[PDB]
Amino acid sequence: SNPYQRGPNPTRSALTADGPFSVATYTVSRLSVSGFGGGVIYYPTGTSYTFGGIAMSPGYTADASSLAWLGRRLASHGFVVLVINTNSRFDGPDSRASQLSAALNYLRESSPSAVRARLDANRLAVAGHSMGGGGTLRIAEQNPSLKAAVPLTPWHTDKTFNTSVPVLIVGAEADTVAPVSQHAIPFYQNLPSTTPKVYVELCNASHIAPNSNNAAISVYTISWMKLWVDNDTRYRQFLCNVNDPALCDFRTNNRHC
Ligand code: NA
Repeated sequence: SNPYQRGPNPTRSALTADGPFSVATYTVSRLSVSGFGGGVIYYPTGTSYTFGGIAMSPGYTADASSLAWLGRRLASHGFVVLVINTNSRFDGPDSRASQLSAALNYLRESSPSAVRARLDANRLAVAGHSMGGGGTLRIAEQNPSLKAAVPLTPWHTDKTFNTSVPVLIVGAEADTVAPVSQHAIPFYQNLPSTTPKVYVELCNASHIAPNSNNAAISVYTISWMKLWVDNDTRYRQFLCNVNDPALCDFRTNNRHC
């Protein structure tokens, strides 16, 4: 049952560290691609399987190296992950959406053959930090063929996204760049009530929390990607009946349980 199932039955511990797949990396040079600023692909190796893909955007003024840990973390749990650089580090959220869109096409059509051979391009998802998270919401609304969207400490001036793509948002309690009351929470509460949606808020975290190894971000991102990109119900346990001391708020419409 479930052709997309990969890796062992999960434990909470296992989801806070790199997973069972060896990871290869490929550098996409900035000038080799029109449509986005290049980036790094983290993808499984030593294996005959194919896996879903994820395009992931860094935040305002940031480089792809800022999410390198999470690009590696997700790939080692069984995903082909492209962390982009933006055409300009000053690009806003909707520009970032367009570049994720280009990056997804690139993964499908133009990435190296060793990458393409590991990818099932029928199963794609998006994630992003800050302004990259605002881009993540925009593209989920523009392109509902995406399997999941994970905005991290997201920023956008538009507060309503009418998308059917399952969304999990990570807010940071002490975030002063994109305050959760202005940004993350309105995004959560304005998504359609028929869309599977989860909001998690990190206790005592600021806007830079996604920029380094973070256990909660690791668990909830892996779990959401696994549940929706791989249809993997072994991961519902981390997302249902949640009682997590790391969190200072949790909201859900419970469609995923
Ligand atoms: Na709080």
